[PDB]
Amino acid sequence: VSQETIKHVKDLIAENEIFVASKTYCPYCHAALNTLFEKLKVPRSKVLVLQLNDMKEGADIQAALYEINGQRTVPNIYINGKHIGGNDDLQELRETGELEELLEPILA
Repeated sequence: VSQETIKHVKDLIAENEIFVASKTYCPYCHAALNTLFEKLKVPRSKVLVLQLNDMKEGADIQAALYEINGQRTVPNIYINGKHIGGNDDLQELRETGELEELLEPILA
């Protein structure tokens, strides 16, 4: 994947408090998004959700994410530029108290 596509994905991560790369048919994507929006009440305005299967650039974005953080699958979640990972990683951060701390400045 090109360095310019990698830069673009880094720009999206920098431009959005929460960034999620998703696909519309993916159950773990739905779990993660529902956790953010429904359970944790994160406003939609704080989050960029890319449904890669609905984007011509989706495969390139996924390839860029692999180059950036080594992760292969969606969902792929960032919060304030920190790579969180997938749904299991999000749920772990709930249990450690780290997610509440990461979200506090976003929600305040």
